Order: sequence, then structure tokens, then C-alpha cells
Amino acid sequence: HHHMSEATLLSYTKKLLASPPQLSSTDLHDALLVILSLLQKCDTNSDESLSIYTKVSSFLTALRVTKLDHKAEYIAEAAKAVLRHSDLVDLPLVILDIVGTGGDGQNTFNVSTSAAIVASGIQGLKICKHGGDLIGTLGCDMFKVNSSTVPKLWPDNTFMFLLAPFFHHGMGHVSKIRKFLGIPTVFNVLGPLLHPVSHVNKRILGVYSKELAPEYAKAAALVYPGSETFIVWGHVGLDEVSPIGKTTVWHIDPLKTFQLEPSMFGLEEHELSKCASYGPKENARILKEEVLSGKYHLGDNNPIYDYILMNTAVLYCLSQGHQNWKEGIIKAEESIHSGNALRSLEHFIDSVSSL
Amino acid sequence: HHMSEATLLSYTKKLLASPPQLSSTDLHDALLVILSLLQKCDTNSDESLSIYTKVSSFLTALRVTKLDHKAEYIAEAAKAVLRHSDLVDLPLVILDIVGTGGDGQNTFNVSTSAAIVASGIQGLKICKHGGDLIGTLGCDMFKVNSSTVPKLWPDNTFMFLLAPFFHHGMGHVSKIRKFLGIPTVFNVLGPLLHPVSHVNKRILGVYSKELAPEYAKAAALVYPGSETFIVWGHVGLDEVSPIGKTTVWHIDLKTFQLEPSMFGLEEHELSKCASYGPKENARILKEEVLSGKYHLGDNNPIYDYILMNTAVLYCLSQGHQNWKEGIIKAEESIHSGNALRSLEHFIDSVSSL
Repeated sequence: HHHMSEATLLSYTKKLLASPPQLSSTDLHDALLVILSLLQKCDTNSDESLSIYTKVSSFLTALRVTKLDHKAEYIAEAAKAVLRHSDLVDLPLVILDIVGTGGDGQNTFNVSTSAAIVASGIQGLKICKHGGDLIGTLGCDMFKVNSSTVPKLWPDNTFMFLLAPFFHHGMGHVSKIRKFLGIPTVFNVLGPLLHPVSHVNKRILGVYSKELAPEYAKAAALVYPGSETFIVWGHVGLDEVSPIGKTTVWHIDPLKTFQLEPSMFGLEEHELSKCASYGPKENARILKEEVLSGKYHLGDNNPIYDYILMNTAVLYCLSQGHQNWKEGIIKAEESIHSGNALRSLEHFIDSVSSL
Repeated sequence: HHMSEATLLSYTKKLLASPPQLSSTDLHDALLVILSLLQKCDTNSDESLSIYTKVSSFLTALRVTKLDHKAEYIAEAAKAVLRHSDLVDLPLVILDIVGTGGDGQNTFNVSTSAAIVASGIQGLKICKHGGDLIGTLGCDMFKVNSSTVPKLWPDNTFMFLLAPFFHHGMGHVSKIRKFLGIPTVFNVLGPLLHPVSHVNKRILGVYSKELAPEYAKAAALVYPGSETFIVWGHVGLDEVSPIGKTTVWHIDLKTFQLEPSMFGLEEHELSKCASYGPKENARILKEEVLSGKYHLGDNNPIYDYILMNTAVLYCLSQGHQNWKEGIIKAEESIHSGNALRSLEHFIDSVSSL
């Protein structure tokens, strides 16, 4: 009767089958440790492996239908359980991240990585973007960036990119069953909450739905207590600040909300159809050759350019503690045309190639 | 290919919607996909891990939505499973008695015992379907199948059908039910899979008061020609309980309540009415009960337990609530030797096929 067993997992599942469910946020934390234990230790092709996948499937599905996995305390407890299997970065004694939950069913351009690179070219900003390929096509092996090498890179880089799978081994254990399940689970909303560097003190966290946003705001406050945080939801169904129509922002100011519109940044609206992803190789070429090269300017109404510039502007106003969106657009524009943003990126690529 | 993981997944997504978009006929179609997929899982390959993941997910989502506890869904699910079953063909009062299980109890096989005693009462024919106990009495139960039941039918007052030899569908889901460890729709299908259409009365035990009324309606959809008692013992028992009260649901809707005192019997704790496994259960039934060693008034718990369940069968067969007359007829069936001969005629009938 070991605690890390199918029998314990099963007892947690049965709490979720109750009317009403009797699974606490604490219980979810414990269930996830059990799941990660079972799946880390599962003997390939054992009967036990088929039984474990059965029970893990059962548990995660039951969680999704109860919808308890979209409540702040549950999301936070789930993030903390996954982090117990993560390599966290240890650093000595303004630093921003930008990332979305995914799940908006939108195949739009990688604006988060782009805006993270342009923001890092602005004097006074440091960007430690966490997520996940785009940045791997540029000529650096992202597998080299891990808990033991991030401290080497930290002092001399305005821009850093952390590929999630090389930190969160717990996510790696559930990867295959997540593919088999083919349905959303608690895991689909945890990514933005797993930042392995405690020194990040400001972030933009995009969410796919209006309903999730207020609970996500409360979860972000529990996981990143020291952080000033924008939760963002584009009204067309987007986990970023949208190039068309309005975006709502939930403001964690250690709950105030305000609406964003491209007209506020001094930009024309652009359909999502004009901001498509072309896949990592081509997106990287667009970013480096169309955007970081300074080929396009504010006022050309290039949609992907405008999309990056706006998301940089928000990242900048967040950093400076004001809502002067046009000033953010000025600063993002300057970081591109001064060649600072491309220098920031190239410095990080060169740093990574030296490991 | 419609019978694919992708088809299964699309049904699961209907259960995840608010509100759920999975119809009763959708559940029927989902279960056919599941029975198809689970036959392909002969090894612990990645493809079996994937399929087991999607079947678990679908059955778990169905449980949480509680659609599997609705009459129309239970009926459609029984219909889907039956598509993989051997059905008995017979030419143009016949009773069954069986419980859903899943009450967490380990009580004597009263349903097979009362089926035998009832089969010794003139005018009653019993075709009990379930499951071993009869297997241990020098009877090759494998020989009782779709081809042989029509040969045994005419000159047997008692017949026993071993469910697993008829319902190949239930065979394919057996491993994943053990692995899941939670109740699913499959926990309530056994009683609704009787392969002989001619059965026109039955007692169907359920484990759950909450499930009971919806199960009564399911029974009426699956067995529209049957007068049916659904029974639930208040202690949590899919039988007419030898202790405390039992609630009975009646379909041609109607509810009444049973208590051992109404049979002029004493109450016995479930500890006194325990199962000993098939071999010893069969020996108690043959040597202590069908032999007439015990009488009404001996207060022998297994004997009383069997008398009560036989009395209810008898009252159902005749359409009255004269429970003490039921006792009299059950007692007469045992002590006349009618019950033992009825069983012995079946066992020899099977032995000689």
C-alpha cells in the first residue's frame, strides 16, 4: 500500500465522481505527484503500464469534466506539483516574460518570441522568454540551454529563451498520454506558470478564453507572488493582444481591467488571416529578414510588423508602470531601426553556441 | 474506417461540451467503436496504450456526466453490447433473477438458489442468466450455448445460462474494467443481456437507490414484454435483503417495500448470509438446502435468505403480494424434492448433450 500507487490515484479519481466532487486543490497537487511517479517508473510494455495509462486517462478526463482544473487554487496547486519534477534555475542576488496558454485554435505568427526579442533591445529591459523551434532555426541548439547553463548566459544577455521541455521533466512524462488523450487537460494551461527563473518580476500571460482569464489572474498571483502581471485575451479568441478588434487585460498590481485596440497604438487593424504562422523556419526568416533587419517601418501597415510592434509596446509600458501605448510603439520602433533588437538576439545565439 | 480512435475521440468531445452533446444513439455507436478497438489490443503496444487511454477517457467522461445512469442510455448501451452476443433462437410464466453487482457486498448466491427452488413450483419455468456454482456440480456449463438451449428448453423447469459464453462483447472490455477500478455503464448491462426473448418476468437487483428508477425504465425499454421487479436492499444490496428493508420498483412506475417480518422470517446480518465461493456455495445449496435438512422455523440464515427470494419470485409470477403464500410454495418446492429434481433434470440434460 505505497502512497505513490495506482490505489492512491484511483481514490482521487473516485472523489471527482462524487456529487459534488470531494477533490481539494491540495488533493489535485497530491494526485499529480502520484501520476508523475507512476509514469516516470512505468515498465515499457508491462500490464501495469496499460493499467497506469487507464487510470491517468480516467483521472485527467474526470478533472476536465468537473472543470475544477480551471479554478485558481487548482491551477496553482497543479503548477506546483509539476514544478517538483522541474529543474529550477539558481541565480545570485526589470525582467519580463511573455507567453500564452495556447488552445485558442489559432495558427497565428510567433509574436511572443518576436516581441520578446524587440523588447530586449530597449535600454532598461531584460527578457527571459519561456515557452515551446523558431529560435532553434536561427543557428543555436536550444537543448544546450538548461538549469546549469542559464546562470552562465544570465549576466551578459538582454534576451534569453528557455525551451520548456529541457526544464520540466514532469511535462515530458505526460507528453505521450496527452497526445493519446487528444482532449484538453489541466496540463494545457500550466506552461505560462512554469517559469524556472524566480528573478522574472513582470510578465504578459495570454489565455484562450474570457472565462479562464479571471481564475488565471488569481493563479498567476499565487504562483508568481512578487510579479506585476497582465493577463490578456483577444476578443476574437486569441491568447495575445489581437491585431483585430479588442483585447481585455486583467491587471495584477501587487482586479483592475482595461481594453486594448490597435487604434490606441496608432495602428490599422489586421485580420488574423494576414498574421498566419508559416512554420518555424519561415517565421524565423520573416522575423530576422523582414522585421529585425528594419526593412519595414511604423506606418507601412505591414501586418506581422505591426503585430510585433504592438505586443512590444505593451511589454514596454508594463515594464515602466504606465499605459503610454504610443511611447511603447516609439521605443519598440527605435529598438528595431537602431539594430539593437537584432544585436540582442545575435548576442544570445552566440552565447548559446559557446556552451 | 469509421471504427477508429478518431471516431471514439469525437464522441468523448461531445461529453466534454456544456451541456453534453452525446445522444443515447451516439452512446450506442461509441460502444460499437470501443468493442471493435478493444479486440485489436492483444499486446501492451503503444497502439494499445493509446486505445486504452481513449476508452478510459470516454467511459470516465460518461460516468461524470451521469448519462450512463439514464434509462435511454442504459438501453442503447445494452443494445450495442448485444450486437457482439450469441442469441438463442426458440420456436414462437418464464422467470429470471439477477443483480447488477457493484454493491461492494460478498453475499451468498441467493439468485441462482431461489431460481432453482422457484423452478420446482408447478407453473413456473426458470431461465436464470448470469455469472461456476452449477459448474462445480458435475456440469460442463460450456455445453450450454445458443445451439443447445433450444434442445434443453422443452423438458427443463430450470435452465442456467453462463453470461460469459454468450456475451463476447463483455469479454473485450473485461481487462479495462479491472484497470479502471471505477463503475462504468458496463456495471449495469449484465441483467439486460438475457439471450432468450421468451422470458416474460424477472427480478433485477441494483446496488444504488438513485439508479433504481432509471434502471426500471431501462428494463422496460430492453424487455418491453416483461413484468419486472427492480430491487434494492437499504443496506446497499442488489437482492431482497435478509436484514432491514428492501424497496421494489414495479413495471407492467410503482414502488413498495419489503421486510423479512412480512415473510414471517427473522432478520439475519449480511455476515450470516456470506458467499464462500462457487464450490462451497454449491455444496451448501445441494447438501443443506435442496436436501430438506432445514425447514421454515429453523432460522437458518442461508435457508431463510433463499426462501424469501423464492417467495418474491413466486408472488411476481402470480401477480399478487401474498408473501407468506410465496414462503409456503418455496418450502413445498424444497421438502417435496421438486427443487432438487428440477436441478438434477437440468444437470443430467447438460451432461448428456
